[PDB]
Amino acid sequence: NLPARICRDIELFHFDIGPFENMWPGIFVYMIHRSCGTSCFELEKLCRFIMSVKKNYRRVPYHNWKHAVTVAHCMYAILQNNNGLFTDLERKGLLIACLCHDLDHRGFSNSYLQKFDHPLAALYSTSTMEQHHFSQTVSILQLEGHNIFSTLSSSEYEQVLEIIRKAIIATDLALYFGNRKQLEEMYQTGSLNLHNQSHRDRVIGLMMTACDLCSVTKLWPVTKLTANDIYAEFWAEGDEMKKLGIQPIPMMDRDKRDEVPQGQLGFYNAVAIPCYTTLTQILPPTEPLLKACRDNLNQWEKVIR
Ligand SMILES: c1ccc2nc(COc3ccc(-c4n[nH]cc4Cc4ccncc4)cc3)ccc2c1
Ligand SMILES: [Mg+2]
Ligand SMILES: [Zn+2]
Repeated sequence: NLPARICRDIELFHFDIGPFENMWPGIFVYMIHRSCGTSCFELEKLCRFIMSVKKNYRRVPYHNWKHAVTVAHCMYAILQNNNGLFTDLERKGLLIACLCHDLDHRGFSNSYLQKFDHPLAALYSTSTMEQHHFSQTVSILQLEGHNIFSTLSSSEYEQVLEIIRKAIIATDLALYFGNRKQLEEMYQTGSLNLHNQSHRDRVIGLMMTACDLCSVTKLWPVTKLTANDIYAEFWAEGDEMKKLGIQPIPMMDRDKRDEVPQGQLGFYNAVAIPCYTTLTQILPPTEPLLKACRDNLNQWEKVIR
């Protein structure tokens, strides 16, 4: 059972899930239990599913099992603080989508897989890794005793898999820019309609971005340490690009590491702040993410001064 400190701190948007890997499953079960019900999934089936998901994440610096549960936690905190908006089925789906959203990631971007001519990029031309993450999700569900959705009707089953599919695809950051532009225009014209399925999908997609980027909404020590793991992957990819004979973008070039703070400024300005600003306009109870994001922007500006 969860320690008292976790029971309290887990409700904070800026909760960090800690270094004890064996606690992460119970943290996820607790979150799912509170967001749906303890008669939401069969406990034994769910545990088996969780452990098989864990096993198909890799030991990479950032796109690992810890990131998966951290992203699920952000989604938990958004849903907990926006009660009455999402159906039981959406909440179930979104927490599972978050847990599964980087399955079998290698620590390389879609663009690297494309330049490499990796077989996955011939199979899935766009949002390559994200299509694979969803394929892995389904393959795990199809294992004997791993169908956590077995009590649902076939219709509800197809529905939840489509919720998961759209939510995982949406974590392809290339899609965020267009989605967020559409959502901002909808907000300002007063045309956003949460009862319209296409708008609803967009909002869920932004939520997925916000959860995926959530390292920038933690307290500064967490944010700064998490950035080390992110760059360990980016620089490894940059090395690989150099080995293909291709000059990497500065973000992936370890030789431009002194430009990290400027690079962070750029990301906060073009990606993170607009993401949480738009999210807060649609779901005002998510304001603490935006606030923590602004505080971290200020820290990066302080690093530069
Ligand atoms: C030279 C040197 C350093 C540079 N640094 C940047 C900053 O890039 C960032 C900043 C934050 C994040 C981030 N933090 N938490 C989640 C994410 C998003 C992310 C993570 C993993 N894979 C894909 C997306 C990603 C990239 C930009 C340009 C640069 C140029
Ligand atoms: Mg991903
Ligand atoms: Zn992710």
